[PDB]
Amino acid sequence: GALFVHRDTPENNPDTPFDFTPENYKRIEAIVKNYPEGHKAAAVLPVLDLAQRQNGWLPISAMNKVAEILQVPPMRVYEVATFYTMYNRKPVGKYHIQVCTTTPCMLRNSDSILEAIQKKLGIKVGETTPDKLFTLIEVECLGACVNAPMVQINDNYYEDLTPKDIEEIIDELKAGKIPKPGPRSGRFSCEPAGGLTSLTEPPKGPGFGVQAGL
Amino acid sequence: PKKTSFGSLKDEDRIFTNLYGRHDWRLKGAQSRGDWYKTKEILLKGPDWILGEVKTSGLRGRGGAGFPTGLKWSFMNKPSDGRPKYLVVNADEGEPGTCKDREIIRHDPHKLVEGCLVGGRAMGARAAYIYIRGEFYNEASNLQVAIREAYEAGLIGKNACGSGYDFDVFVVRGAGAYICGEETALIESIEGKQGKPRLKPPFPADVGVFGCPTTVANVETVAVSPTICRRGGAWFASFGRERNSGTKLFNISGHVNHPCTVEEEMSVPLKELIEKHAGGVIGGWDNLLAVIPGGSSTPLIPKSVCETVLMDFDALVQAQTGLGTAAVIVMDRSTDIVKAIARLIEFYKHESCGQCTPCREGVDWMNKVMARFVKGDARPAEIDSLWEISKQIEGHTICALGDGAAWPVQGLIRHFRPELEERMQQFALQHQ
Amino acid sequence: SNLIEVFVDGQSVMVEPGTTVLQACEKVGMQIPRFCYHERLSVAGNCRMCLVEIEKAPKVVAACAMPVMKGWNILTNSEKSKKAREGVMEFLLANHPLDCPICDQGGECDLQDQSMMFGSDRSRFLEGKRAVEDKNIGPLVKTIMTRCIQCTRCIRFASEIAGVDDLGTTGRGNDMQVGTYIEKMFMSELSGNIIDICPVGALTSKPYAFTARPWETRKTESIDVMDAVGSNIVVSTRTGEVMRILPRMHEDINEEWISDKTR
Amino acid sequence: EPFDNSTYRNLQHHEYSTYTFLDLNVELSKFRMPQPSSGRQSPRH
Ligand SMILES: Cc1cc2nc3c(=O)[nH]c(=O)nc-3n(C[C@H](O)[C@H](O)[C@H](O)COP(=O)(O)O)c2cc1C
Ligand code: SF4
Ligand code: SF4
Ligand code: SF4
Ligand code: FES
Ligand code: FES
Ligand SMILES: [K+]
Repeated sequence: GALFVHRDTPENNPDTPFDFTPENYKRIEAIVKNYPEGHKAAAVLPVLDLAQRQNGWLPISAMNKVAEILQVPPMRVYEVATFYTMYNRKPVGKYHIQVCTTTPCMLRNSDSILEAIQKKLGIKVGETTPDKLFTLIEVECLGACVNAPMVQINDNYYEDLTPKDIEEIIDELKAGKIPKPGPRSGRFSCEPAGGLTSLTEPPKGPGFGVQAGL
Repeated sequence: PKKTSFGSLKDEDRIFTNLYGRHDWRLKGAQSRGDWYKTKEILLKGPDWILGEVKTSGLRGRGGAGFPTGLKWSFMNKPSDGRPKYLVVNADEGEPGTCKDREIIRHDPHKLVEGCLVGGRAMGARAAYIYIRGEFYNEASNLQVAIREAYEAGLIGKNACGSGYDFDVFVVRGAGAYICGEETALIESIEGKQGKPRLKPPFPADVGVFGCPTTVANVETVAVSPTICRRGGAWFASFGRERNSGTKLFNISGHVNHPCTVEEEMSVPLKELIEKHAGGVIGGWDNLLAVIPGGSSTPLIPKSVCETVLMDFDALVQAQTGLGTAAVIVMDRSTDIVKAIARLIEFYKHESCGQCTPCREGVDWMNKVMARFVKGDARPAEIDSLWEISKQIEGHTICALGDGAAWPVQGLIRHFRPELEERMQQFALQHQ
Repeated sequence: SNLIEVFVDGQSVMVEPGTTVLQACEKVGMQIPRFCYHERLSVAGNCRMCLVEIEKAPKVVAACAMPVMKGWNILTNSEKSKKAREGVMEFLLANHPLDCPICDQGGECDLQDQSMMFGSDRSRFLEGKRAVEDKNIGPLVKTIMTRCIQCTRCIRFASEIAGVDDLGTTGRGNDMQVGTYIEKMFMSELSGNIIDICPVGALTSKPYAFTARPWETRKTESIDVMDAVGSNIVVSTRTGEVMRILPRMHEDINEEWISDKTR
Repeated sequence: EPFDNSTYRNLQHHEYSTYTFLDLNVELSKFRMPQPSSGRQSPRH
């Protein structure tokens, strides 16, 4: 669903307590400095992201605070928040389980991993665990297509996943231990699963086939 | 004289030497691998020289289009007009099947930084805005670590490499949108507004980010640009067919035994690349049903054509498809092609920015039609209806996402109309 | 000294450089169909109905934003342009709600008239239409947002002409809706003008709601007396009773807007 | 030294934090240079 109409709730209201930590303020001012003078609105997307990091989700009070700190009308902030997917306009769990289901990643049976998540957490797609730990939601391509069906958790990618490995990942997250980012089998990042079909000789050092003039 | 079987690229002549992170990705390892070497000479040679050697190299846009990189970059060789000039490196990487950009960012970021430097000098830009996607947080942090290393080393910043040039490389993070890969949509996303693409009566060379002239390139082309300057334009021109030169990062996935990413020369035989680098299709080449050459945008192609197809832009254009981003997606005989294409259309519907009518309304309609097709809830006439709808979408949208959503439907119809007909007949007989 | 010669259906027209294709066509007399283009607001180019064919060019250009160049021959009535118009209007009419008998825009709806002239006579849409929750913006403009075609003309009018930046969009795809997100009435002296701006019945005059039909009201031109600007208005009266006040274009007094105290 | 192609060394991304990107952007600002100014402090100004 994800209704794009903010209805005032006792938890999500303009009076909801929100602010920015002083270190977060310094990050905001650096981000603003990273843009040409007179176009401070260009910092809206990262600044809002900061409001996410120190709040998990984005309350409407954070929306208005971003508008104030960026001297931008609140409607533009609301628009950029509702448009982009990563901004969580509604409270979310600690571990956002995002499972890719596009064709390149579904072809290798991503549905098995999705069903393994559903069975392990007892949570259907689009809900949050009752203990507010995991939130299983479905996403489009996340960029790791050459890898087997991967899963994104908050900030970490986990590729080459097979139901058993993601069972380990989930119950390890339940125990507080962070799983090691990367494919959960063999291959480090993207090399051929069999061996190495290229880059076998040491790369040539400074100066190799350099044009004479240069 | 002229190579016939363009393929089997050698290890010596490879732009990226650290695909799989086998060597130090910091400044020390990059310098060990020939990166950041003799950059001052390229900087002082002159922007016209860099642009001319890029044209000589014959580099075509490796981001999804096929525009000559030399011509597009020389579009900015105009004199100053008071407004600053900006180079922007697209790292959205939202097209399904694409995996190259992530690998180069997280394994060879210094090549990317040197690419921004040399490109900005060639086009006179004052700073670079590498727009990485929001998901690639680790990749963005690695890129920024390399940026900090280069800044400390003095290669970039004030007096870049001692050549008197002043360049900056900001990395703006995305927020989870595939349409942000579009250059004008990327420009507005950087500018703070939503990722809706802009119409192009004005061009980025005239009006871009913040209104100042901007030029959007791809991660791969800017990454190879310093290597193009160092090794030489003719050295790049040697590889690949005519007008289709250079080496490309092919991302092989789908139903391949060993999906991977390889830096192979252009106009390569598809069968040979699938067999050697990827390990062949699961169940052998006979078990191959279809191949998507360059990502969701490029229409799929059947095995009969896949038998002998070179992997250059023109060869796939003759094959009623496109090279796109060199995203090989193989589907075996155990694949529901209707289901896969419907999933692609669902992805496009979920990623449409909704600005213009043909993409906002048309793509959703195609999604519903394909959803009915997967269950065969239709009649033979709606196949032609879907073809007409796809044609109406084509050439009528602000950006190319409408065409990139219409092309898979056209390819699926053109190569598997009997499959849809038979599935529809099975549903009709079952519903009796 | 700078006029460039452009062709419209073969006719040669002198146009000042920077003139868009739509204005060049208007010079001849042809009025390119449009929904998102208002001569007072900025150019948007999202409706895609101004898609016109340029000779020796295999791409239908957007006449609302494409500047003409020397030697162009705008084939307004070419088969390609007609097919483009038919396809775009099919896309527009796909998810539109069957509200013509209940919609006050009926009889003066741009969508209805352009469908009559530049559009097909049937539909090939055999699926379920969309529906959008209505939004409240005050006691003057009734909003039925399921009729919205997302031309973003109200947003541009609020941003530029009205100044207040409280209207905009939300979401993407087919679900991207035009509104205020949070509850906030669009309160301005020029608010009611959005009723004129909306080409469909999405934004309608609340006091006029369900009172008369456009084809039956007699229009009498007059001068506003509320303020001292003296805006020219059209009183639409039926059965010897005043029903609504519409703005009349003057380009000096009130452009084509009126205040809320006048409407 | 022996060109150990068999191991992966890009493990520095494992020990990254929530603010690592922005924090590493912060102290990178002092190596930047004066941004250009368009005149007015905002398009609305
Ligand atoms: C929907 C869409 C998505 C795109 N995504 C990307 C992308 O992820 N990366 C990219 O480099 N180019 C992408 N492009 C292409 C750019 O818009 C642009 O043409 C290109 O980056 C220009 O640089 P190039 O000539 O080096 O390819 C996309 C285009 C469209 C229409
Ligand atoms: S084609 Fe789709 S993504 Fe592109 S501008 Fe139109 S609605 Fe937006
Ligand atoms: S806006 Fe026009 S087409 Fe839509 S219901 Fe009203 S009269 Fe009919
Ligand atoms: S409400 Fe009316 S004016 Fe506003 S975008 Fe929708 S159709 Fe256009
Ligand atoms: S398809 Fe699963 S990551 Fe791109
Ligand atoms: S009028 Fe030109 S596209 Fe809307
Ligand atoms: K109206």
